[PDB]
Amino acid sequence: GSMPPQLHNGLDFSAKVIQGSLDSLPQEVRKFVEGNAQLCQPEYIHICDGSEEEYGRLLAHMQEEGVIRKLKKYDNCWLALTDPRDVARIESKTVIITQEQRDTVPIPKSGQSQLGRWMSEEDFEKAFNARFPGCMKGRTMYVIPFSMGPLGSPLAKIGIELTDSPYVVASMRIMTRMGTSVLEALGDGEFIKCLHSVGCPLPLKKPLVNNWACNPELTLIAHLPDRREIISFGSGYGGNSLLGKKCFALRIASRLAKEEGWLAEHMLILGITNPEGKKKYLAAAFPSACGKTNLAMMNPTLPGWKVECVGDDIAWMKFDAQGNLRAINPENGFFGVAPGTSVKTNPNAIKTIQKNTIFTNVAETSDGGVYWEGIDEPLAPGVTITSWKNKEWRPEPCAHPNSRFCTPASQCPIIDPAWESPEGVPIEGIIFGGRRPAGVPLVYEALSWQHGVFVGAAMRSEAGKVIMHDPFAMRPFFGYNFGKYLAHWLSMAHRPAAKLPKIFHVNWFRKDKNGKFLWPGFGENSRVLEWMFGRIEGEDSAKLTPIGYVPKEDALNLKGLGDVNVEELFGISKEFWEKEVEEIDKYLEDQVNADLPYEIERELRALKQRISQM
Ligand SMILES: Nc1nc2c(ncn2[C@@H]2O[C@H](COP(=O)(O)OP(=O)(O)OP(=O)(O)O)[C@@H](O)[C@H]2O)c(=O)[nH]1
Ligand SMILES: O=C(O)c1ncccc1S
Ligand SMILES: [Mn+2]
Ligand SMILES: [Mn+2]
Ligand SMILES: [Mn+2]
Ligand code: NA
Repeated sequence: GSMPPQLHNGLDFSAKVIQGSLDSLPQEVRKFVEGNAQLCQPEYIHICDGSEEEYGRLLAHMQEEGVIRKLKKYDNCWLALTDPRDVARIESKTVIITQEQRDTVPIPKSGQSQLGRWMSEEDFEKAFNARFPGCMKGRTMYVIPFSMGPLGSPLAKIGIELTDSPYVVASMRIMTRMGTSVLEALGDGEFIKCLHSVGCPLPLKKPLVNNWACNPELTLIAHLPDRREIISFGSGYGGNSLLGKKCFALRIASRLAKEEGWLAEHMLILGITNPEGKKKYLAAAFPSACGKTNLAMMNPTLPGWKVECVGDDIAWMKFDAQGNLRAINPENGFFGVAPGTSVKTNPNAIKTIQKNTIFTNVAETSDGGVYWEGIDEPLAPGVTITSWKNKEWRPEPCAHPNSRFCTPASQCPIIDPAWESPEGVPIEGIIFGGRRPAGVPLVYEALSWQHGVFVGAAMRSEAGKVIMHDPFAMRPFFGYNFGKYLAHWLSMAHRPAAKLPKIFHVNWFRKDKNGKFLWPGFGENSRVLEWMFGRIEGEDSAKLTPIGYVPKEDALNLKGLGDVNVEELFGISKEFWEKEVEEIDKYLEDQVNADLPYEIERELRALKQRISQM
């Protein structure tokens, strides 16, 4: 862009650019960079090119400073340990700004909305002014041009993220497609403006904990969809600071999707091939901590079946002119929960993460390896453990429960051959599910599209234990009014040509009276996928129940599993389901209230009626 006029010398930041050129940026990109440089007052501006050289030297620099540590047991892997105050998404500090609250969340009948957190324009302006002015003093502002989705995909969207965090730059290189080719692709087109600061201008006003810059007290993750802006302050945790990951991927994108006729969802996408050489793509929405990444990367136990991964967390889906629901993974890597990852639960992740991977908040072994609860593999005698709190550790956990790996998707040994195809992959089934220790069978199939949207809406999951509502696995992620999101989903049925995928609901987590899992899960979930596959093909493998279709007796391949109690696992109790429908009723009435579509109320009535006839 052109240099700003000025009567002095404070508006043109060209002299502070240490990589790239403001003159070579598209005009609106310059305005965005320079405007926020004027506000935040960085010492330098670094326009990222996405090169390996850039990445390597950035990592070595963070290593110099003791912000990250190299994990010498592996190939170009690194470890970051955070301030324990900055370890996860903070829902109560995550907001969406719109002129009217109702555009962001439905106005609940009696209670406080659980479906979003609206902040008024006025309150945000005040919050912004109390945080950003001068916030990058002494620091580099990195400019990260990135694509969500394969570059030039009709489904891809571009952002520009400004950050003062080299951790964010590195992790964004993994999780998005970033650098100079994106700027060239963008040209004078539209982009999402993403502004991030850790909120710790130099000289530091407060002590740095574990060399991890953050400002917990002023942490605020804001989304301004009508301005195409994401503005995040105070947190370096990836869900808050890698603005592609959730802010763009789900919150802003779900609104774009609403406006433009597509869907942005908290879904893995996998391809599954059967022993007759037929392949189908499925998407699945489970809440956080409910096993999407395991499913997405599944190593199936059934001989002759293959699973390949398109993505593990976000799906952007659009019906094409032929009526196929075409999906892309708009991400470039996996940002996956480390604890519980083992050769038993996710052998393909174990494979993936030993090269070119950044770990955050896991334990470190004395030989430069990684450790966490549930890794389920022993250390040689001699090898010792430093916890994620940077203390010597022996059996508090050694790793934070939301510690994660950040790894390139291209390295997954079962990455799908079409995982970067710009036209996307055709989704033939959508799976919902969560943690239900009681009452909910292993798998059922919705009766219709409308029933299936109700099934998404009615999702609940265990957090004494609390069973929480998490509709579509989107509860913390809706970019706009959920009622209107339901209507948008329902509207897909009225597209002539649309080939509506079959909708299923699974429960890997049903327990017997002793608290033991009824179902072995993991690779054994391939048997559930086989049933779904056949159902999509039209097989006569279902029996009707009040909640939807379930597998016929003998329909599920249980060879290996005579130990498994199909009776308790597929049991449907009138008493449980009477209570279930009442809770769903109460929830939807309060939380969706005047914006609850007729079709969803109708499905509630119908389920009530079917249960009444038991
Ligand atoms: N019993 C059982 N537990 C499973 C299964 N699949 C995954 N899990 C559990 O799910 C948890 C791991 O899931 P996460 O990686 O936290 O889930 P996610 O959906 O990818 O979460 P986000 O990345 O936060 O969106 C661990 O507690 C696993 O043991 C299964 O088939 N059976
Ligand atoms: O909480 C989430 O679902 C999540 N998922 C993937 C990666 C990061 C986060 S914050
Ligand atoms: Mn997630
Ligand atoms: Mn995951
Ligand atoms: Mn309808
Ligand atoms: Na640290």
